[PDB]
This record gives sequence, structure tokens and C-alpha cells, in this order.
Amino acid sequence: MKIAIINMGNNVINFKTVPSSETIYLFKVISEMGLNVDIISLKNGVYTKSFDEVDVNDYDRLIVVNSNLAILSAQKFMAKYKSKIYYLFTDIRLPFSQSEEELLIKSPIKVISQGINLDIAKAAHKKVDNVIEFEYFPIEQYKIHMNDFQLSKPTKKTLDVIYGGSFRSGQRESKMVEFLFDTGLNIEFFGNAREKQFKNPKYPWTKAPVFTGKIPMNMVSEKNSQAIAALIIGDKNYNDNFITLRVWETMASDAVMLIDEEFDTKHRIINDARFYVNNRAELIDRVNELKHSDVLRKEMLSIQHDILNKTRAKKAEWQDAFKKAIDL
Ligand SMILES: O=c1ccn([C@@H]2O[C@H](COP(=O)(O)OP(=O)(O)O)[C@@H](O)[C@H]2O)c(=O)[nH]1
Repeated sequence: MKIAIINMGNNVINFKTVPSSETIYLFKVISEMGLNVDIISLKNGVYTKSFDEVDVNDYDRLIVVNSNLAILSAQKFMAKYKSKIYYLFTDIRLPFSQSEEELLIKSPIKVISQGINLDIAKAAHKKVDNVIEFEYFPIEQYKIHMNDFQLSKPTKKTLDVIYGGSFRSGQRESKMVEFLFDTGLNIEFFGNAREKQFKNPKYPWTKAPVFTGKIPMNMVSEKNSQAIAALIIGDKNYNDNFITLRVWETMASDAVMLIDEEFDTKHRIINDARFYVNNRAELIDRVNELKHSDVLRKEMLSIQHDILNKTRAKKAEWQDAFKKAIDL
């Protein structure tokens, strides 16, 4: 059984970019499952093999992630594969889609949805003509199942709330402004967003949080740990659907995880109302409570790390479910 992983939109080579990084981490966790795996990209290197140095049909399973030569190359390569393509649907904005006959992909496609609501995964892929089947699998838990995963230790607090990410093309501007702007709290927004991007008239604000630059994927939980709390919000279609990597990066940190009620109305992540907030007012009160009650803050951290540990204790079941999802 030989498996190959391709990144459809970006060149994979190092841990410089987030797309290249998450691809090497998937590869790492899949390898640690005891599977013979290769990443195919533009160049041969210490992590990758080039498209021209391999025969697409030597692989029994072809896994595709998404995050231009890399695109053209991947399409051309996939177009020659004679079996089913397993697409990891990790971002609602990145469903599978085709880029004339040398690029036309005719193979059936299995979309492994990170979101539990398969109707949303279907609607996003409605323009796909290929035979396509859907299945849910919590792909994002790959970070916590990695062999060298370590929980973040107690850190000195220099911030109240923190959030790391990008602007997502304004996909969640409403929520960012509601919870991170004009709170009168000491907030930091790290990543690719910039204050200037928040120009939508529908969401007025007076004072913005502090925008700092992006950090490596492997530094996120350590960065989150500088604050009392770290916020979990999502796009509209993530609500009650996707559990994102930020949930685990936050849960593993020394920052108490505060979740937008709308993101998880059933309280699937943690069945404890103290971790959820409905609006800006509740976020403020909740952070003030945490700042002034160490017993509370420490109790909540202990509860979230516990949940994290119980999930990590089901690694074998997670690995099996992954193998089954790729027809093994
Ligand atoms: O400077 C940063 C900020 C974010 N991230 C990664 O980007 C993810 C968030 O991506 P996004 O902004 O697209 O939002 P999401 O849909 O995941 O909540 C984080 O969880 C991190 O893993 C990172 O590596 N460095």
C-alpha cells in the first residue's frame, strides 16, 4: 500500500509557509500511523518528490489537500491518476474544483469533510461533475495526535484576550469586530490581518486591537498562552459544523478558551456554560471574572486540558477511522 499526498494550490518544501507546513504535518501524522507515504510537489527535497520523478499510478491512494505552476502541475498529475482521489475538505472556501484534456480530471472523488454537516460539503461542491461521495472525519485533530505533542505550561500574562489568524476575505468581519474591537480590554490579533482591512461601514468601531505579525504554526499555542483568554469564532458555515485547528491550539494553551455561542450551540466542545460567550458584553464580563479569580481561571484551564487529554486517549480509534476513510 503506497500513499501519496499532493497540495493542490501551493508548493511544498519547508515550514516557511502555513500551507507547506500543514502539508508536512499531515504527512508526518499519516507516516506515524505506520503507512508508507510520499508527498509529491514541484521539487525533490528532504520532504518531497517531484511530479516528474514518480509515476502517478504507482500509488494506491492519492490524498489531496488545498491551500500557478503548483496548480497546473497538480491538475496534470491528477488527470493521469486512474483511481479515486481523496480530497481533504478543510476550509469552506476551498472545495475541490477543476482548473484542456491534459488537465481534465475524470476520476471519482471522495470528499472527506472536516465538518460534520455533509449537506454543507455537498452544496459547496455542487458545480463538480465528477462522481463524488462524502464522508466526515475530524482531520484537524492531527496536531494533538502527533507524537511530540506537548501541553503549554503556565505563562506570565501580559494580555487579556488574543486571536490569531487572517482576514479570511472579510468572511468573519462581523464577528471579529463584535468580539475584538472596542472592548476596553488589552487585545492582540496576530497573523495576516491588518487594521486597514476593516473598512466595512456595516461594522463600525472606534478602537482596534493590536495587530502583530504572523508566527510559525508550531508557535501558536505558545503565543496564545500569553493571554488570559483566547477566542474561538468561525465563518457562518462553520457554526455547528466544523471544529477547527484553533480549537485544539487554544485548548492546549495556557489561555482559557472562550467560544462564541453561535459557533457551538449544542456545547459539543465542552459541556460547561462558563466557556461560552454570546456577545461583546459577556466577553468583557467573563475576562474580568477570570482576571480576578485565579481559582476560576485555574479550574477552567484544568477542565479544558482534561478534555484535550481524553481526546488524545482515543488516538488509536482516530487512526483506524482515518484508514477506513481512505478505504483501507
Ligand atoms: O500567525 C499565525 C496565525 C494563524 N496561524 C494558523 O492559522 C490558523 C487560523 O487560520 P484562519 O485564519 O484561516 O481561520 P480558521 O478558519 O481556522 O479559524 C491558526 O489556527 C493557525 O494554525 C499561524 O500558523 N500563524
